[PDB]
Amino acid sequence: RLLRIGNYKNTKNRIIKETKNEAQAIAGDRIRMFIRFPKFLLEKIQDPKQLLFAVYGLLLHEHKN
RNA sequence: CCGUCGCUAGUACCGAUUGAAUGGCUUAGUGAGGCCUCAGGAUCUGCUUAGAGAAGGGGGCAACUCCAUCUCAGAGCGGAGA
Repeated sequence: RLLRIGNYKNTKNRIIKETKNEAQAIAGDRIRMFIRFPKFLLEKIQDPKQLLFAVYGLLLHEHKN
């Protein structure tokens, strides 16, 4: 039940090419982002000028083992 | 003996093109600017010469006449000159 990618380097570079193809809003922009976020994790929403709160984007199937 | 088969990406290429950008020549045309020159004369100014007003002096002495000093405008001859 594992994700079997054949060659890491070439598929990695190709998916980076796909990501650069699919860059919907470029670096240097300001975004009102709506992220899917459950109710119970609102208890850790801190003062954003008081706690650092960074947002990092992911790629295709970096979630699969 | 590593020579075909089709795929996987990496390495040199053509130039037939388009889109700009740079430079070298070359044809023709346009051609800013200062300088010299033909002019032009906003303006100022110098002398004279008149006309008209004021102050003084000398004289028929009654107005009036003569001479010196300014002011306002003309006419010439000049110079400078945007």
